[PDB]
Amino acid sequence: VECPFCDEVSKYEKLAKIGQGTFGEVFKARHRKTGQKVALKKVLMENEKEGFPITALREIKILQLLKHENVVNLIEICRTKASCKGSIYLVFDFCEHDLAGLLSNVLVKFTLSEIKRVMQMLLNGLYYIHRNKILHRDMKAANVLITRDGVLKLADFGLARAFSLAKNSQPNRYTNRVVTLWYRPPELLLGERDYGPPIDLWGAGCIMAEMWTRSPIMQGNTEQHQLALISQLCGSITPEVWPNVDNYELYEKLELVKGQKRKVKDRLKAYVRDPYALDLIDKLLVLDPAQRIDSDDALNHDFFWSDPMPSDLKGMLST
Amino acid sequence: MEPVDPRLEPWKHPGSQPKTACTNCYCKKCCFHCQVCFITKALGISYG
Amino acid sequence: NNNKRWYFTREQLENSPSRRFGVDPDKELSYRQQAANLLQDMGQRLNVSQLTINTAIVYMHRFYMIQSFTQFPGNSVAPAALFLAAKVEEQPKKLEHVIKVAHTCLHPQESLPDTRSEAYLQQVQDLVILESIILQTLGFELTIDHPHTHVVKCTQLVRASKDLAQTSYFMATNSLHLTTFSLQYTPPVVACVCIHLACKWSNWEIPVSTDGKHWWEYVDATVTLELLDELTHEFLQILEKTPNRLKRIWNWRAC
Amino acid sequence: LFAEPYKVTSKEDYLSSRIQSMLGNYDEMKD
RNA sequence: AUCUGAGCCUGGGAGCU
Ligand SMILES: [Zn+2]
Ligand SMILES: [Zn+2]
Repeated sequence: VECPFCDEVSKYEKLAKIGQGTFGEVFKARHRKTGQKVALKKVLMENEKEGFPITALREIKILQLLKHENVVNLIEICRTKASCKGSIYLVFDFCEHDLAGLLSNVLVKFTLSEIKRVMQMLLNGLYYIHRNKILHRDMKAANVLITRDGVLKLADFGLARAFSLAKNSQPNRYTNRVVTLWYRPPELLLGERDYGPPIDLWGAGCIMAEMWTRSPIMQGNTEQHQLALISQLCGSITPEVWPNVDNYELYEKLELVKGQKRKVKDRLKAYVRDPYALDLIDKLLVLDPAQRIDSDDALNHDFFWSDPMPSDLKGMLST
Repeated sequence: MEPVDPRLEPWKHPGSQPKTACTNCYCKKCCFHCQVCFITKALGISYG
Repeated sequence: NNNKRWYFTREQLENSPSRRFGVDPDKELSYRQQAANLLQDMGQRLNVSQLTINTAIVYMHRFYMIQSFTQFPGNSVAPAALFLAAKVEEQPKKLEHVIKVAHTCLHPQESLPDTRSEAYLQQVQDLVILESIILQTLGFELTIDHPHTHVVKCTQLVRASKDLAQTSYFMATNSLHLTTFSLQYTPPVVACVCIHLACKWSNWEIPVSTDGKHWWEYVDATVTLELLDELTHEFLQILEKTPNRLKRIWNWRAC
Repeated sequence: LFAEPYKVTSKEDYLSSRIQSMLGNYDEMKD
């Protein structure tokens, strides 16, 4: 059964499990002959209801398209010999660290300059994938990798897809129930299906806050609980602060706390301290997606062009 | 047969089903009804 | 030389996987044309985009540069390729629906098998297998560029009439169905060949731009009129074998 | 910025002539 | 008289090695 363009994954030796992905198990492995490290992401063809998952087809398409210094790199796609069935493995370039691990490790200390550099690389990645008409739809600390050389990589595009600026006419009806609840923006929780790049930058704000809090800032347990936490921290969701939010079928059917004033800076002051940092976080966690800052504006924000300028990570990583 | 604006995203492209059902007549009108008719009727290619 | 992977020379096309098993060139090209026609039919019954059909056809053409028709019949591979393209091109169709349409197309006499019968679940297993084999044979290279994109863009640029745009697009589809240009020349080159042929047929002539350059110069920098006419000759040569019923049905009946 | 295409009254190109004598006058297939 | 596939077309099948 000829198959010249799909090597067997046997060429790599699995070393350890490293978490559960959007649709599979992930293993660290090294090439048996060269020692090149890779990450094997196993396509879990459990959902045999529709054959090969469209989610994986999208991921493969997108990662064949996106090539950027801050986007994870797909090397190849491998198979297993029919033993008692076959499986497909996505082979990625390996990254030593993930942001969540670094933030949980107490010996790792970030300088303000290094946080600036992390957020700069992050927003470069988001800028690149957005300008290539791709939504990530799964921004979270655990999906932000950092290599040994301190180069940030956006990862886990299993939930990503292409989007349209279409067309002053029939609006899109994208998949609503996306993004991990803690990093999910308000519009998705209110049932928005014609959303866009702004949802990823909401996650960037949440991630930027974690750079100082070392812990997710809104750890809700339900979609309603999460909405309540968002109202508590960012202020109440009202037409006054979010024009046309009335039009959401569920805006009143869900009942959102109305008294809460905005307390983002008030509550984060003690952790962030830096004024510019607080301002950028404030612009990233805006409720109305139409007013939320975009990658380019974020990258021109004074946070990235005031002293101390961003610096390389290599220093902080060795601890 | 009918052009489609390539700038449309894949999920936006219109469906290929012709407005009228394919017949078995081989007249001029019927030989250019759609791609299937043209390939089978006008060019004589069939799989069955 | 990674571009030239899915683009071949006449020496490479002559030594096809089907040639290895004793299959006449004309017979392989026939199997290809039939697979394309079947893909178009199924696609029109499913009501998928033309983009999906074109992608499925390119999949088929590339699939049979590695595998042989001896081992994989075109009438079995085609529904798998279309089912895959529907996903790739963001218009997925239920596996049940595809197997139903395929049965309707290939067995109009038989009744649509019951969704519970062992034979239906066997058809499902076969389809999903073929999908996995198509994916692995192609190396999961699923992003396909088609001549239609450049044909339409060019007809817009030169301010062509509705009839000339329709004809150019139609010839692009015919190029995918009837020839192996997708394995020989890049989509822009095929787009130029298609527009040129539609012009020669319609007697439309596209003039030079306000800046003095021929229209094909705005589509691909390698398209010379010499090679353009050469590949139009190759197209028409691939068309000479067509049972040219047209020369015969040309002047007879209406509705 | 691009003059609309213009017919060629009585085309003589060997390629065009062969295609047309093959197919059958583009003006006819409009029906 | 029944099966088979194959090649030929022709206002399209119950026509021919
Ligand atoms: Zn038709
Ligand atoms: Zn008719």
